Amino acid sequence: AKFRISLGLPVGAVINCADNTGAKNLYIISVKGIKGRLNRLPAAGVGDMVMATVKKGKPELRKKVHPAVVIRQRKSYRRKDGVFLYFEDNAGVIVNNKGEMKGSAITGPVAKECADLWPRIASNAGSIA
Amino acid sequence: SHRKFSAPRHGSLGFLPRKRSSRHRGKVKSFPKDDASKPVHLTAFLGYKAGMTHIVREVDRPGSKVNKKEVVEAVTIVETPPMVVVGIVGYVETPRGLRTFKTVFAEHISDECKRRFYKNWHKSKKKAFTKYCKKWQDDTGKKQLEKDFNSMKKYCQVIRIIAHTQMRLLPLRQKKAHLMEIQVNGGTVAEKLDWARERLEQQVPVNQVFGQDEMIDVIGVTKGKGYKGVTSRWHTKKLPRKTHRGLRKVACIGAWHPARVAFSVARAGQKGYHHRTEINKKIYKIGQGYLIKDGKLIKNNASTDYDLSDKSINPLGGFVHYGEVTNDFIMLKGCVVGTKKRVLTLRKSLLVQTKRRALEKIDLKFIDTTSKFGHGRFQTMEEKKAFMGPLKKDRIAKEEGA
Amino acid sequence: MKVELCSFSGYKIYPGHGRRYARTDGKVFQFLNAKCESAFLSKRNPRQINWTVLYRRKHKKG
RNA sequence: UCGAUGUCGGCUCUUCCUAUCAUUGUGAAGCAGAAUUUACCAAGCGUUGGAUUGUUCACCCACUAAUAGGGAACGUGAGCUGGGUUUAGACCGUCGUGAGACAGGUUAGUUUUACCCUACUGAUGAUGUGUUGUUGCCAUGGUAAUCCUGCCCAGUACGAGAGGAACCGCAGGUUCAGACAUUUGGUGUAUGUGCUUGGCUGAGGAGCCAAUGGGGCGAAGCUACCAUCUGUGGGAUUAUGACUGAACGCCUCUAAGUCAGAAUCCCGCCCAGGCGGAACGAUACGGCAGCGCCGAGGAGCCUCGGUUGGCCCCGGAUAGC
RNA sequence: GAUGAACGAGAUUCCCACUGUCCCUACCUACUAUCCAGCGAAACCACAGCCAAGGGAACGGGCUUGGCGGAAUCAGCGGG
RNA sequence: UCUGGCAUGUUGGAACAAUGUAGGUAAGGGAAGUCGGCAAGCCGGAUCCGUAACUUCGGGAUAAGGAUUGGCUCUAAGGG
RNA sequence: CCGAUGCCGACGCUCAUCAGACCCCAGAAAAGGUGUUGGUUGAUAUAGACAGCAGGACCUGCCGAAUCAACUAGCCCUGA
RNA sequence: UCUGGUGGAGGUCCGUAGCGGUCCUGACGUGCAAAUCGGUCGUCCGACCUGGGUAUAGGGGCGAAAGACUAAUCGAACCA
Repeated sequence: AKFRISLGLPVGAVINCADNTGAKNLYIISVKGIKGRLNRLPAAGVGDMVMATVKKGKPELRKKVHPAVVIRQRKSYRRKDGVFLYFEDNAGVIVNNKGEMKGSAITGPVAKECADLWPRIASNAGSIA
Repeated sequence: SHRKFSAPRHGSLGFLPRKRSSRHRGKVKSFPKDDASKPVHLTAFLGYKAGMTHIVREVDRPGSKVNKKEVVEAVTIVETPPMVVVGIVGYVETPRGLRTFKTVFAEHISDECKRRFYKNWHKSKKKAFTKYCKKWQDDTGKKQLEKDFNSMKKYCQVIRIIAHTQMRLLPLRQKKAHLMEIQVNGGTVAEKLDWARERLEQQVPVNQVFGQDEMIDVIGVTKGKGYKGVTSRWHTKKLPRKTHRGLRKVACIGAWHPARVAFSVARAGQKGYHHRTEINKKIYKIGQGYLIKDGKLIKNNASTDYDLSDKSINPLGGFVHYGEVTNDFIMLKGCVVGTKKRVLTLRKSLLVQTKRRALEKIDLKFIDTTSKFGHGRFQTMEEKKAFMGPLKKDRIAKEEGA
Repeated sequence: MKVELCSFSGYKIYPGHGRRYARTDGKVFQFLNAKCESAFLSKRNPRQINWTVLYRRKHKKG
């Protein structure tokens, strides 16, 4: 089971797209698993499923809602064994509902939290940080 | 009309009076239920909060992602020098409740315990218990004591011990001992009284009350924070920037028709210094305290069976806003109430411990001892001297000596 | 229980201290504190900062 | 109610109702499983983030266990806001000869006062026990936890197939609550230590001024689901399903008499602690005194009043004693 | 009537940049508020001031019936 | 900062609570707040490059976008 | 409470896990109950009633005296 | 015709003093003030700002026009 992680990406955040589908942006519009509370924005961290829209990218996937998974984040979070880790940028990849990647390759590192939750994403990762 | 969108209320009315606690020492409001089949034992103890540090251990819960993996856990150190038994209290059960039947005190009571009986010890003549003690010596008084133990034997259902902490051994400005009643559980009332009588005037170490990897309750008073607004006291939503006459307040404090402010509305007032009882705190370690053996002082507190560093639980430079810890201590997982130096009440659990988390046996691999007075990076002074090398102050001392 | 070395100061990092920094190009760095972390993010050269291990090794101070 | 009860909506916050969306426990189906529908106890708990609109309403996007409906002077303006409506400026259309009208559109347009009483939040205190202190008990009031994933059960039961559960158990998370800084982050006038602009002390050294000159890194402290820790047991029972069993020679959960039974209820755990008690300790300078016990021994005085023999005791049953 | 460069403390929509507007609040500074010495007002005031229901000029502090009620005060507060 | 002028603007002492007035800072997001980017923030000087649509040919224009900028030691040119 | 039944008052009815409790007056209807109590009408039963024990398939034998149906109206209950 | 200079026009632009008064619907709102204060703003060679002296007086004046102003008084001032 996945332990709780410091969330850094609320609704409205634009993150890089690390796959090779042609999308360059992911604009987060919602997060799975979020019941929510009054006035509280849904927020996502590494390993979380989100609905995003492509703001810059190839036209055939620009004006739609896509599933995506966050693989890197700038907000430092505490792994057990007391390690605070953050990345240089926020990133995600476009996937389907079952978790399979729409792309075939991932640029840059992938957090260990998202790799363990999503084996298909991990198999496309060059490195795990 | 109805609230447009539902939201749970801010705060809990289970801590409603939200005032300064009438007591500085934590109070046991319910002792563990007595079981006569169990051996005679104590149920509570008094310690002092020295500070916090973090440990490293490997966990043993099979289905977890951290199973057989090394984790870092925050802990709190509670210095617990032995307590001295000075009295016995008997209670009888009545249809109006538990009533104090008779209390008996020991012959010699130390000056630190007598200090609790005075508001100005400096001006006092120290006459407390000077006539009571003579009863332990006189033959007529001795008979009355025996009769008073016998009446307790045949009439009392609850037996407690009056015990106090030794503040000589603590690095605190205060010299006045904390007195407490600790209930005796197990056995019969006769066996409780015999147990109490024989260790009257004696010393009870903390290892005879609590054991390793057991889950205990901590009672104490919360850190004081004075007068506070509803935004900090009750965590209400801040009003917009362009609000007239104040942002940090509750906009509507009630409807028209009940025509009164209800007790359930957040108001500004005292925050902190509240009596609280947290219930599931595991004992990660029971330290041994400094002792002199063969002319050499043993500092080996907080040396695990994986580092053997020959260091003490004391961090480099000492605990901040608290002296050195030289006595027995209890290491608890997590945080506890109170400031530093705050006296804590530790009592046995009222619940039956059966979950895996409560029953698991923990074994520390490392204990952090870096300075808490900054961003400490050296565990011991010897480690720092080896890494740094000779300094100018050492060469100056060598020049002065030679 | 592995102990790391700081990527800027060369100091010994104990388990519950500091932060780890993973770059987009795949390199992972360890920082003892935010003083070392800020100097690294400022592109400062540790060989030019007096209190680093690298500076003392270069200047043969030990 | 017109010698004035501030007015739409939103924001904030509490409590209440149930005509129940979900969750607990059930009954029924055109209930095979999954999903769904109908009904009962039931309001403990929860009922979201956004685009457009001044809007209530509506509609769509997206998560969700669900995104139920309402009240409290169509809750809530000395709590806010002022977008709209509702003054005076101005514009258009239509109407009017005109001044001007519009239940039509548009743009700009002062939101006052609490130090009084109560209510509520905290803070001293009060009467009593001769004084004072320590340790404690409890009346009574408050009260709190909540929901969901994944693994396994199991591709199993069920089903022709397609599909496709559940109890025990394990690992976690949401919402809420109570704390807490070991660690990460924030703050930072320790005005701590470097750097730097303008000026000033003849220059160096050392400093100062620029309402905190600016900037880097910063101890302690405070603080963030932005770090960490903790959150619990019983009783009588509801709906329901039953047992024995008449009424009513059979039958019947009901009539007498029994059983199991829950997010409800009551208590516990937790918070407070009565014009409410308890056990214990010590109880007045030393030469002037006060105080305690011996029902102390009396003699007398003032004051408040009531009353005008006692019963020192089985437990109880009541179609029996 | 239509249009239109330049201009506008005029009304409006979107985009980049930027941000405590917000998620979600926190810490710091000065002046207050605070307490003290000295000085020292005003508005307002039938009497006053704890509630529930009732009836009543149909929304009571007073009346009926219940709940109950303990000197003197301090800092806040905006239900009445 | 000097000449000249003053005593902090009708009082002082102590403390550093809530709320406020005024001034700041803030991790990760970056208008998701709100009627509305209101408020705040970003930009900002000079030098060297480079500047669109449109246009009443005047402008738009500091359009937009980019680089440099300290201290010290020199060199060349510019006069009576 | 609150003056006055502290009558050895009379006959019945009614149990409600929202009982009921007095003119105006301050809350309930249609429709229902094999709760209980009265009442009306019809019918069965010595050749043998109604039950129950079974068979043939409405009849029989075994127990051997009341039973069955419809309706009506009081209190109580559902409707609420 | 093009280029480089010179020149110094403009109810020209940035922006001091001055004149004015956008937004915060900020402060204050029994005020410092019967209209003030701060930040931010408009203009700043002109249809510019300003002193003194003069003229117009109430159904009258004056009005780059708001029923504005005409001594805190204006959809006809003040005094008796």
